[PDB]
Amino acid sequence: REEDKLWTVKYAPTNLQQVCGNKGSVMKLKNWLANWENSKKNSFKHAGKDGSGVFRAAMLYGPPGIGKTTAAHLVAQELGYDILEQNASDVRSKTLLNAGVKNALDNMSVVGYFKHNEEAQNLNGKHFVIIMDEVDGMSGGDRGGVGQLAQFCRKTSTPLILICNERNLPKMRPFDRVCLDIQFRRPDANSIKSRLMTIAIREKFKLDPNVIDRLIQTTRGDIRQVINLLSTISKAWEKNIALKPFDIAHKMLDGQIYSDIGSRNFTLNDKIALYFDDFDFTPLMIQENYLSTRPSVLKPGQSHLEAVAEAANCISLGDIVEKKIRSSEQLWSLLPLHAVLSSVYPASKVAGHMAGRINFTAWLGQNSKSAKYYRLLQEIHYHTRLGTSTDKIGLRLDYLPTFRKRLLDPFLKQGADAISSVIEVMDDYYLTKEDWDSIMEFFVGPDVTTAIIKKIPATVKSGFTRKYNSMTHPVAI
Amino acid sequence: NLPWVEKYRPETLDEVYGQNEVITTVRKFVDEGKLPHLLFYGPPGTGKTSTIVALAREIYGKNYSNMVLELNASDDRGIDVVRNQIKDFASTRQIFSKGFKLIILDEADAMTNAAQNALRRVIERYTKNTRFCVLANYAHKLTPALLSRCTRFRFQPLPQEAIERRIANVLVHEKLKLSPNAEKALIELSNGDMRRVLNVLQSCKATLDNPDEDEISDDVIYECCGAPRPSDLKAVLKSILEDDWGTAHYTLNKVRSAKGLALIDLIEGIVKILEDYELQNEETRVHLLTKLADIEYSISKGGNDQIQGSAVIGAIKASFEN
Amino acid sequence: QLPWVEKYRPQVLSDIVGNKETIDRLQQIAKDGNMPHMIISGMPGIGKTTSVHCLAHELLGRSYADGVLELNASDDRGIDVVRNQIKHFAQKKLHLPPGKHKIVILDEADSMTAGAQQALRRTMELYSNSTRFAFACNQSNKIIEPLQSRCAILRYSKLSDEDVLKRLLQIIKLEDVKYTNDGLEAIIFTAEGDMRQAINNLQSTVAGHGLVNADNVFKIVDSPHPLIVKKMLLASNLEDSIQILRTDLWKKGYSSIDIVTTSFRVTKNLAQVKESVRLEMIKEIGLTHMRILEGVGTYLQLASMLAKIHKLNN
Amino acid sequence: MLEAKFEEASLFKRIIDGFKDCVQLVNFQCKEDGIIAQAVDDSRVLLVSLEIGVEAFQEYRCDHPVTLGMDLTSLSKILRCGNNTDTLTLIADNTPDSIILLFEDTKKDRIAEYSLKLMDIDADFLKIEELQYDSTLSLPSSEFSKIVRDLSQLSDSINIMITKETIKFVADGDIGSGSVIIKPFVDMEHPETSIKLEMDQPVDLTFGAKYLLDIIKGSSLSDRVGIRLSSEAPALFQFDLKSGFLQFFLAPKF
Amino acid sequence: MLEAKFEEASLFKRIIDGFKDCVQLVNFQCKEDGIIAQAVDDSRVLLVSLEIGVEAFQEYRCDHPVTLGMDLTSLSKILRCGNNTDTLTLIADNTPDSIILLFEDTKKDRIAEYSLKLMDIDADFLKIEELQYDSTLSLPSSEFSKIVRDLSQLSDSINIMITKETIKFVADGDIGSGSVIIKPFVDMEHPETSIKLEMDQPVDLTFGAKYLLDIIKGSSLSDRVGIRLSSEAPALFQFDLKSGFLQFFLAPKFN
Ligand SMILES: Nc1ncnc2c1ncn2[C@@H]1O[C@H](COP(=O)(O)OP(=O)(O)OP(O)(O)=S)[C@@H](O)[C@H]1O
Ligand SMILES: Nc1ncnc2c1ncn2[C@@H]1O[C@H](COP(=O)(O)OP(=O)(O)OP(O)(O)=S)[C@@H](O)[C@H]1O
Ligand SMILES: Nc1ncnc2c1ncn2[C@@H]1O[C@H](COP(=O)(O)OP(=O)(O)OP(O)(O)=S)[C@@H](O)[C@H]1O
Ligand SMILES: [Mg+2]
Ligand SMILES: [Mg+2]
Ligand SMILES: [Mg+2]
Repeated sequence: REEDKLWTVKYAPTNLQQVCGNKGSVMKLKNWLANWENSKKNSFKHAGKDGSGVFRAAMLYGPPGIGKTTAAHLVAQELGYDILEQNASDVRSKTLLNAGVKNALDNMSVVGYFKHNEEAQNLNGKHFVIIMDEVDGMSGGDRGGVGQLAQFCRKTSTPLILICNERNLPKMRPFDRVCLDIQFRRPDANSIKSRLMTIAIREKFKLDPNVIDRLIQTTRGDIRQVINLLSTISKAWEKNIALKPFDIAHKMLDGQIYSDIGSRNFTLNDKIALYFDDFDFTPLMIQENYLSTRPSVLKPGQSHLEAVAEAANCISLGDIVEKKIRSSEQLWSLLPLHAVLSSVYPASKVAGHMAGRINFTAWLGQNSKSAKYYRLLQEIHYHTRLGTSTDKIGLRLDYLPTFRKRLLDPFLKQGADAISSVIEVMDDYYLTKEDWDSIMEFFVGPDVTTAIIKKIPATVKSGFTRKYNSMTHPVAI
Repeated sequence: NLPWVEKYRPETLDEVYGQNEVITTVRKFVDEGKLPHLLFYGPPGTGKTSTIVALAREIYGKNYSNMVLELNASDDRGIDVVRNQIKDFASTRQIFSKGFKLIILDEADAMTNAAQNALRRVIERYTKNTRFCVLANYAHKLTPALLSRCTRFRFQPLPQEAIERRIANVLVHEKLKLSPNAEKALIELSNGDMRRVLNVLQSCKATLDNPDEDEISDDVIYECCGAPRPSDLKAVLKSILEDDWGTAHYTLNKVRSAKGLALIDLIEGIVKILEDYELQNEETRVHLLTKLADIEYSISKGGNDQIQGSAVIGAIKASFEN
Repeated sequence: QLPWVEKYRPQVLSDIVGNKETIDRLQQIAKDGNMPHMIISGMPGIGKTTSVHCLAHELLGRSYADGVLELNASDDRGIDVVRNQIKHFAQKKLHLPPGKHKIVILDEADSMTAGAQQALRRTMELYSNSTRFAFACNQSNKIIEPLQSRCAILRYSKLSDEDVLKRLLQIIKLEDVKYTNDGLEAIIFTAEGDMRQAINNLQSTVAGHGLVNADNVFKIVDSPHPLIVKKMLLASNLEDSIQILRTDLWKKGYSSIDIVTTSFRVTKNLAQVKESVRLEMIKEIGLTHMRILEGVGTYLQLASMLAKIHKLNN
Repeated sequence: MLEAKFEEASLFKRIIDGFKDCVQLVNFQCKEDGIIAQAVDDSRVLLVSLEIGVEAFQEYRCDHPVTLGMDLTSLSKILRCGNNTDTLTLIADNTPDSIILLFEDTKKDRIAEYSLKLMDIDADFLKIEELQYDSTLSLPSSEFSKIVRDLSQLSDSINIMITKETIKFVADGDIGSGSVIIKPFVDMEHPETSIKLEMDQPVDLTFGAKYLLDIIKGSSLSDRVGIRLSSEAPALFQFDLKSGFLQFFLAPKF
Repeated sequence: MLEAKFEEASLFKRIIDGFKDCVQLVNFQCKEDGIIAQAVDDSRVLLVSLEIGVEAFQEYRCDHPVTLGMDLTSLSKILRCGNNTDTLTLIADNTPDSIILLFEDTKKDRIAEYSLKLMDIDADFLKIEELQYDSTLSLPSSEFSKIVRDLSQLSDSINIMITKETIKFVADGDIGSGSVIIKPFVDMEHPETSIKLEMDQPVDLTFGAKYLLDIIKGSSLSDRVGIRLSSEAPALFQFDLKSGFLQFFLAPKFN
């Protein structure tokens, strides 16, 4: 019907110009799917202008709810292909994969044939696009699924598109080089904001831009979560169901609450209940914005800095308590204590007036970035272990400063003829281009490389790519 | 040949000791016939299992082997157990009998949160046709819902009268001679645990049964049980309090090495002795208790034992200077 | 015999007391019909399962027996189940009013393994036209990220004291039992937000001692009396506190965990002392609690806790 | 002391294959009037009982009653090795610690001698309490087997009900529902295809599907099974025998 | 609404058992003419069409056209219940949320009524138009199933060649190869053993082994299966029925 559908399904994209964010990856996937036929004609050996001609299959990965499935379905439908979809809700064991999909690997569609075959629209209507979605979600009930799908990544005859959430997971190791792996990222705030404004204009109801920015900060970029939360719909809504952590942070940091007249009106039990209001976001919010308030509860002879120091000490104690709690859930009884140490005591110590605005916690984004970079470093070590004899931690600590002087330092001065030397160097360690970018990504400090990598001309980078796509020395087993 | 734990197990209600407060209400429940879901919790070696088995035997007599399901700990603890065995035992009826069936779980506190939720759902489902009686050692490791669904019963440790009556009873049916101080030491060590008493009595029996008539002195009981002697404890405390560092260190090392004692019971006995001293200043007690608790918590994680022993000596000598 | 918690369980959505904005949201949902997939998180015994049950009832009217699939912890929820049965139920044909939908209520969703939760993703995404999932979990952290992204999160706050007091007043009025105000205060103190536990303790008190009075409540709950704990914590001489802990609490066989929890819950309500001293005493009590939970529940730890509390109060 | 000769070999074969799955260990008590046995499943819902007198045998001789506790799995394994033309004989002597089975054909001297080990677990509780039942009926075992293994796929709880001259089996699950109605009738052409029924008061009660599937496995004994249903009492499923019977006591559900 | 009465209880059983291995969910379009039902494979390679005209029904009303979405596993579990001597009866009420299957015995009052919950399937009904197939032959289904079971044990691809009035099946596997040659001939003594052939252009096609093994299971409905092969169109296998037909559309492989 019209009003019975969800907001995520009714407002889902229809073309490729509505998918917000990650335009580069979508364009790369579309170009690869379009030129797949020419690459098949040449036996998958001549990488044409993008190094994406030798890859049989593609792999989509990234955070949850970015548009992976939508983008894949839309780029498959736009070129006139026929979609054969398999997901986690189907038994993708080794025997069942051999039975069902292996037979339909190279065959032609019957629905695609009987659908439209008389008008000269496109010759790829009968061909298959096999979309293996949720490949990371294969449980223990699918034996040999990863290996059989990695084998399917080769010796195939139709565009195979794999979708996962954590590519650098060691379980996904058999997909090392046999598939083109493009990466989806958390879309910029502007695109999500524009999509929200469009949806709100269509639904005929206005919001404050501050509320939109706060929602985008809360959901951490999951567009699906944003739409599903907006569907719940104004001050009462944001103040009681949606943005509750911000209200908790604002109420627990008030100076008038911990005064004697105020404490007798708002006793400790109300503050602990305020913590229990949301026992998953209050400690992080408090740790985020406890040292940005002008106090009014300082003792007669206590400066700001030592009060903040005591608050941080109690914060560390509460973090230890939280680790002890989450180590064993059956210790639920320790939740009240974690209320006082993590949330109530520092706020009490440094309560007062908010200097500026209350910001959402930044620990989640930094933790996700740290996990991603840890997995990237482990993947780099998996390749370079045979020639360094160093630990996965000492590598980043010692080797990479020299690798910068070896890999990119020639490019800034020698120009574009030193490509052979740097390829020779990076081939003594079984290093690839994605590994090169991952290496350059890590350089924090005065040696930041994100500004210089874009400064160099694009012709040099394209020449490097096309020259590297020719020669390869990746075998050591 | 059978262990005294099983041989001297109460077969009826009247053969349990020191639990009158719960026995009267259990008798009221059984003669009224309104037996609800029970939670028997308390320190180990008290009589929970014996009490519930005796109650089941009294209620069902010979058919006890038919309507009583005695389950135990993990035993390949999957959700399949609570989902199939208990569920079919509660849902299916009984043959050639009248009344409600009984399921008794031993040490049901080792269940995870999911298992406890499953069990409380099963209890809520068939609460009209069967009654659950669960045993536990600590009433805090259980979900509050499962605790509320039933009625609790705390089995307080056995006082002197009950354990002495049981010593008399075990002396009736056995040819044994026991010294007046031996029983005093036995009760001081038992802490109110009948199981450990029956464990140590037969061990000392088999130890000194040369003519079947020797007198069980306190030294052999202390050796079989591995508990510190008050004389050695007081001697170590006096040596730490009065003598110098070398002498006190040597005495502590020789006492804890020539007997086979761990620092835990050393600290326990030492603080138990220090509890009743006539201290002048209170900061002494404050520092003593705090530092010895810190030493205990550090010993709990297994450090270098000589360092913690020297720290015990230092704390004792530094707290008793005011 | 019949548990009062089951007999007086709310059946209409308006009878539920406590959270007001979320109950109003659920009322508007049941009045409109367009219900989305929803996770319901919160502390135990605050009305989560009852909420979704009355919601499904008011939504489907005379169709609850045909278009509602409930799976609690006592049922098999593996990979085979979520693949076969849930999918076959989502695809079932059913002629419902233009606003209503089918309902799959999964209780204790945090107990479902990750492998089983992975399979529900496309099942709940593709059939959003005739199936809406409702999860009821205690911890919203054991639910995988995709599920948390799909369905809206609804947190239930812990119950305050006036709401539980009003519910107990309604219960005792409809039950015609004698009571005293300090007994109700003891019930509120012991319940700490658990409406189910509050009703259970009230029924137990009424059935055991007849008159709801603080002494009978503290006798039947089998917990350290808050008065004696307050006297132990607020004593002047440390020797007095140690003697009280020795002869009154430790001798009667109370568990150290119970002693520490009662001290925590009494120090929280000690409105005579200041706020900073209360917070620091709670900090020391929590340190002792964490020490005990690590395997050492020795009397020495409680003695050291009392010593630290006395040194702080001095 | 104990000598029992069978007229054929497949008789004991089907006798043991009747209740192989419901119970593992069983105690045969042999007395001058024949062999009796009773056992219960581990779930304590279904009780199997078997009685066989001195008429189906050929030569039976015993002085005093004796008990032999054995595992049905091993006895079935050793019994499977016998043909259909042999004459199985069981012999036991004083202090019985091993039962001795002998197959032998009169035209072919094939001495098949086998010894087994005996168990010792014994819990008897023999009781027959209600001689009057609210509803009784007798029907061919083939039709009842077809019905029970036809309605077993739809659910796990089969609801039987005896109304006025209308036997009704109901099943309700997730894939649909099933209702089988059968009415009594006496056939003069063949007595083994008749439906006999006697109803004192209407009855209706449920049963587990797996327990019925286990009970029905003893359909190779006879060609007509008798069902006796009565509320607040265990239902009786009896397969007759030339010199005895095998009957299952089942408990209803809620 | 509708009320259909089959002559025998085994007809619908064999019908459902013919294609219960390649299709899981199916739509049944009940019109005044009879029952028509098409379903695509899970891999979207083997389409199944089934037509049962009014002549196969003893009684059939079907006041207005309707659609019944149902599974094949539960239907096969239910249809297995009835014995041989029963009169299967399909019933569906107005706005049907389920379907009733009655089994009535002719000489006794033993009535067995079952219910089945209908599934919801999107009607992606695609139309089939008569194409002039190059090769149009027919052979007894027994020998065809024999050749399929013979060749499928060697490789995973069966190649069919029609050229110069000769049928040629071949398979190239890892353990070896296999080939079978068939010449058309007529037998006046037994018309049920006669390979027809109407050749227009030499055709060469390649199909999977699993799909052929699934198709040959329908050899219990009829005895002579017809085959229509084209150079660029999906092959058509046809089993005729006393009042209808069962058609398998199978798509060839690539070069
Ligand atoms: N770029 C986007 N613009 C607008 N809506 C989007 C966008 N990406 C996702 N959505 C919404 O999210 C819904 C489903 O997103 P999906 O792309 O299917 O999620 P996903 O990328 O597959 O991540 P998983 O599979 O759940 S881990 C769509 O129906 C849209 O409503
Ligand atoms: N009250 C008692 N009266 C007499 N004997 C007792 C008593 N309590 C324990 N015993 C003895 O100790 C043995 C063990 O008793 P149990 O009831 O099994 O212990 P429990 O108190 O139930 O707790 P457990 O078994 O350690 S989990 C019994 O077999 C008796 O021999
Ligand atoms: N707000 C409320 N108003 C009235 N009664 C309530 C309320 N909340 C809980 N109750 C009572 O508590 C009983 C149990 O509540 P449930 O919702 O079943 O507990 P829960 O929310 O599911 O938490 P669990 O199951 O322990 S994790 C209900 O049957 C009611 O009698
Ligand atoms: Mg997806
Ligand atoms: Mg015990
Ligand atoms: Mg619940």
